[PDB]
Amino acid sequence: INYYKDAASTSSAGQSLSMDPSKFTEPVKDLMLKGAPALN
Amino acid sequence: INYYKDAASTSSAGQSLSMDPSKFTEPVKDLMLKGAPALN
Amino acid sequence: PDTYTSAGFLSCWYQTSLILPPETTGQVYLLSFISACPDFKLRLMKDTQTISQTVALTE
Amino acid sequence: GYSDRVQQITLGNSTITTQEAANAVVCYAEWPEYLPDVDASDVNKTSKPDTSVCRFYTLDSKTWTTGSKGWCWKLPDALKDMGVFGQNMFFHSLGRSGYTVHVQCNATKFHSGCLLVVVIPEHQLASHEGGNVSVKYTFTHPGERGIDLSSANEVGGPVKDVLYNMNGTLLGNLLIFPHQFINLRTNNTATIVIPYINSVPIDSMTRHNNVSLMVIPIAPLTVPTGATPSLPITVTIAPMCTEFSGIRSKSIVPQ
Amino acid sequence: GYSDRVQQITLGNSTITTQEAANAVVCYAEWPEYLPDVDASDVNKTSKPDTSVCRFYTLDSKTWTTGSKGWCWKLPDALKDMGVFGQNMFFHSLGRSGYTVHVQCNATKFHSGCLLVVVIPEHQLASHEGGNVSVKYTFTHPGERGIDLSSANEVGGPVKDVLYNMNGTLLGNLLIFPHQFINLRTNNTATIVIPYINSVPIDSMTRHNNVSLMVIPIAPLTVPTGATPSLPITVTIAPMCTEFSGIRSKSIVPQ
Amino acid sequence: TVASISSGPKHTQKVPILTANETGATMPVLPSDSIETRTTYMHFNGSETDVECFLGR
Amino acid sequence: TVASISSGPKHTQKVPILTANETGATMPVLPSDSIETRTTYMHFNGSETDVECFLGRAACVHVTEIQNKDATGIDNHREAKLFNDWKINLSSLVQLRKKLELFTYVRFDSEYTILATASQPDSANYSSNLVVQAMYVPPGAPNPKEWDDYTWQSASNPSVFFKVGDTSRFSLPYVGLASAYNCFYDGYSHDDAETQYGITVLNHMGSMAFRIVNEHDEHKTLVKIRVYHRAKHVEAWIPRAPRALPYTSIGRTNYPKNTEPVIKKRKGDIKSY
Amino acid sequence: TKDEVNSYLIPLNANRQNEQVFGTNLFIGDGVFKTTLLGEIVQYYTHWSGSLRFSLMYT
Repeated sequence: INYYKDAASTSSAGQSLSMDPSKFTEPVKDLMLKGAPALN
Repeated sequence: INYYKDAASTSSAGQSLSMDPSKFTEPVKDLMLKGAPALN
Repeated sequence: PDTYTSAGFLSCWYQTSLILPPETTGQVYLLSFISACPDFKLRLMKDTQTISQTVALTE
Repeated sequence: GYSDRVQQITLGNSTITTQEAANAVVCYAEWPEYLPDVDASDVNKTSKPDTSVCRFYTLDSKTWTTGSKGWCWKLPDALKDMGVFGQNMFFHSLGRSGYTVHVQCNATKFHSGCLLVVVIPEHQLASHEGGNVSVKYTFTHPGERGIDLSSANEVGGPVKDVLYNMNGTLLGNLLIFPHQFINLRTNNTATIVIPYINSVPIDSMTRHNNVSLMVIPIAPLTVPTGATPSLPITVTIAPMCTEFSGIRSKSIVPQ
Repeated sequence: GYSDRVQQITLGNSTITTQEAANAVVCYAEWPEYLPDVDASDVNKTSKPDTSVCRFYTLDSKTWTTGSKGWCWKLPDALKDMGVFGQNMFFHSLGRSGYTVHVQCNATKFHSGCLLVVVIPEHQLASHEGGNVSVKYTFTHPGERGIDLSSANEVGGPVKDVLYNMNGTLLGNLLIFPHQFINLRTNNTATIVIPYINSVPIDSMTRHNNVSLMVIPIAPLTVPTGATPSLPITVTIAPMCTEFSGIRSKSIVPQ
Repeated sequence: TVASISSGPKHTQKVPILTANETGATMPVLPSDSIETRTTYMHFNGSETDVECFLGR
Repeated sequence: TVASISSGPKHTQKVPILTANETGATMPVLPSDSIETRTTYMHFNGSETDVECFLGRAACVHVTEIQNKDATGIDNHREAKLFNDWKINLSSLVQLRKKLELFTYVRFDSEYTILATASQPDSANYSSNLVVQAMYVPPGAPNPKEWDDYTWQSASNPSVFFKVGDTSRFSLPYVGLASAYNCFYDGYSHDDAETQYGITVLNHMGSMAFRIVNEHDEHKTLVKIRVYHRAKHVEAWIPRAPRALPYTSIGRTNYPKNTEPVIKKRKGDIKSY
Repeated sequence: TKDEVNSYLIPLNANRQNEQVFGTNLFIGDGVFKTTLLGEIVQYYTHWSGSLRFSLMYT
């Protein structure tokens, strides 16, 4: 129950439960498959 | 939920969301169209 | 007024020039107005530097 | 309540309003357009800066006095230094453009005078020396200053005789070129839209000017009694549909 | 027969071929794109010079020697003088751009050495003075020359200590930023595609640099016996999807 | 809501920027009447300028 | 969810453990690519590492102090700590600062808690009960000059009145001018040759002025204000390397000279355990 | 030097060419703008965004 009118006044947000490290761990242009050779 | 009986005791009103500047910006008797000459 | 946030300048120049008819003389004047387009947004209310006081007024 | 008389031209980030126009001329009844593929030759994709080059540049003002003979500007030369239009110009091998020309001159209902505003495609000038003396480069590339037909002959420059259009033809027949008059009693501006006119699809902007704009007093300026005897004339010009192609190092031109 | 190894990037009127690549990084897995309306604020139509600005400019070359500490360039600064990209830059109030960065360094199968090539969004430098000394403008706008981390502290300049990234963080953790290594034994180039990253939709190109490109030797250069002890490193960079807006008079910037 | 619509070159007989202020009106002129604009949205309602809000603290 | 699958002997032409780090990727290698594993489940979600959780607890961001005393003959209230302002920041006390600067741009609503306690360091008959006033002064508002100026009327500026010993709590929406607050800014406010580098309005969060509403008693009372800040509705972009050296200034990245080695030297060889 | 009806009048000179009529920066919360209704309201808020309409009436 929100007792207040504005959105800033609500409690903390709830877990992204998004999670996708590939923008950080695999930003390569041509896709690399694990097990296939790195450099062909 | 109002806890009180009288109307003065309720919280602030809620946004007019009315908004019509023409009583102030265009109080002319004969309607002016933008693009048409001001004085004919 | 703030720098990072500054908006520009407005200037006005003769394009050709003012020409008065005969029998006429001196300076002519322009009146200038300002108003906001329907575009406009204002937010985060605060107190105006345009008014202050040193003792409470009375009747 | 639309009159032929009031007009607004907005091009890019710049707008012109005239409250005393006399219609507008569109050369040869054609409006500027980009270069179609069917007409293309150079294989390079072209660059179309759009609103950064297609806006109105106002050249420095001239002063019409009772002794004026007329002035002449060449395009694209006159704009060789205006903002990004000019940079693009020196930096690409080829470019192409149409223009809107707006010539301004206001007075009062007691003045008289009438200017001819004309656009001449391929205005090849004559040497005042005669024979086969050439007209050096610098002389036909006056820049925003244009050529002042009442200035003196110079060496390597063109002839500046008005009854001959700077080329062996009579002033009276300039009316076969797209043109408009500014008659103080009627008019206060002249506007001409110039489509790109050439025998090749795109050309060099520095070795060849494709139109000369000419403003010539024909009925002498006559001011009311004890008025100052002169009026300024201002020329504002806007490239339209400009395209540049063959980018590289940046041309270096004489003088 | 496609290898991760050979590549061709054609952008505008310029092409790069590498026969010894190690894939390419696209920052944060996003490719440069223009500014969508839903994200727009300034009402001005923008200018997209396209192929005249989106081509490859090769900055002047550096020389990796056994004593090198590393070099740092800022964007769009490094390109402030390249062709029409630069003109557009000084002439509009706002501009926006992504880039393709290609760093080149070839050697032989007897050399060893490994460079880190990294792009740092918003790299705010530190003053070597400590306290709250600022880093003057000129110092953070080296232009195509970039900053040479093995040059001496200067006054009003940034600190040039490599184990600290010029900001109080350790060299070892720069790997959290989009980056690629050039290991003479593997690699001979590094290529990173940079999407536009900012907290505003478009910004000023002169008062704020939005990425520093940094090339840092990490495993020292080791040449074969009686080889010359150095290799040149070349950086070629191409603006991509560039847009300029708010054209006018042409900024004047310190120094 | 659009804050600005897209608008391009103009060469008309219809001039929205010339008016007669003597009439007492403020004609509703916009950026797109005199420069070339691109679409942009308002993203804003004018909530905090409501008179209830202005006098309500 | 499985944390590890079962995997047995391998004799392949397909080697997942050989890679080329020069590419910039961190290949997702697992225990089961190189040893024989058994199934096990995760039993865990990663709840407490969510950025909302990481930045979502109150941190002390500021300690100031004001006193209640006779202002008679004080020529400079501000200077007597008769009242005091604070331009809001999150980079003056380092604990929360290092946490935020793990990101480049951050966007969140703030919840402030303000604790005020009183001290009476010299002989008093009693402890008085003071009410503090905290005014939020946005840039452009008149700033208080005396501890009882017209400014304190605060007719348009949000202000909270609470008692010393108590706590005040309110929450302010994300007041940034851009889409996010810049944790870093490699720019200037304009192309000036001497303008300040790095410090920007892009970060500006307002400012706050404190005073005691009470007139003076016979003794003097020291009131010390502690402001706590909790981020709610957090959004963070572009991770960066953590801060290694100590901080010297609000808003610049500068570290102190002749600082000490931050990497611990081995007591022994590279070979040492 | 003292408020007068005359500071609303921008003068124009006959026969000048090329020259400049007036100049101002656009800090709507200060300077010329500050006492206008627009200026006066803007001052009740901290942030503004939007287009402005500046008109000149000739007399």
